Amino acid sequence: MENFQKVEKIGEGTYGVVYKARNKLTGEVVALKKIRTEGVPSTAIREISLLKELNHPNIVKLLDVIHTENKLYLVFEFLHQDLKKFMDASALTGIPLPLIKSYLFQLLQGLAFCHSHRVLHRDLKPQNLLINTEGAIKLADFGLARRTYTHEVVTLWYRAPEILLGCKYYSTAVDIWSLGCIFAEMVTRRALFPGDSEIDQLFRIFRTLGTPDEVVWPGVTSMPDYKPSFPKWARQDFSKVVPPLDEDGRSLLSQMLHYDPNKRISAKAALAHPFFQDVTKPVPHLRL
Ligand SMILES: Cc1ccccc1C(=O)c1sc(Nc2ccc(S(N)(=O)=O)cc2)nc1N
Repeated sequence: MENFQKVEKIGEGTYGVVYKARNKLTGEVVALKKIRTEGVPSTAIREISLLKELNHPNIVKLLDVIHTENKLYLVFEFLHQDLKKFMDASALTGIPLPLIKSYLFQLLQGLAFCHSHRVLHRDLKPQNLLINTEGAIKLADFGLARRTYTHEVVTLWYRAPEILLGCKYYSTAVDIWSLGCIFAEMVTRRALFPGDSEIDQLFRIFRTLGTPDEVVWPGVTSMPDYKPSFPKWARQDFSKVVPPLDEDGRSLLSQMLHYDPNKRISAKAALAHPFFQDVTKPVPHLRL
């Protein structure tokens, strides 16, 4: 961008590269996502427009969308750290439960909002959850229905089982699943389902929650990628999953990880779960 002074590369997003940049005129500091191109979509244009109007305290603000010279630029409000870095920085001591609870609660408010506006994120993971010094956490890098590019590896750790099983239409339930996996990770300081391939991801989920069947997930054996040959693992005692999370937290997590997308708790209902009876908004200790 001629109007932007790149300060540094933040990373390789999911479609292109992300830079911390300064509006050479206004002096505003922003995150700039640069994408690709041989025609560009139109169905996406509508998706981008809605995302731009989708303003909420727990959703990173999309400031501008600039399509020029076969490149697409998305300008977002800048936040100083992502949750992946914060979790790594807190791995020795662990993120205090009140902060874990505050973050989960804020992310559920963000999801309740996008979901009520029929917007799905589709790819929640620690790297796309951004935090600030004021204790806020926000959803970033929403994925469209429509890895950066070459030499990359997509993280499958937070993928819902119905996606892995070939479901063609995602429901808002896929975001609840990803967030449940993130909640578990903040608590235990270890990824819940660290698969290195789609089948390894699926089988790690099965080994922990039990291989799904028609009793717990009606219709699962008729799904596109389901095979009768899948191994049959018994569900593991849940208390072994996220120690030492309290029963309120474990109850909420179990509801966020129900196999059946229709049984999985909604963001709205999760906000009313007993786990949040004592929620507060603590200040995180951020080293920037
Ligand atoms: C466009 C995009 C793609 C993927 C993920 C997020 C975004 C995004 O909107 C970002 S990224 C960021 N800053 C930041 C600062 C520091 C760190 S870090 N590793 O923790 O040093 C990470 C992110 N701010 C915004 N708005």
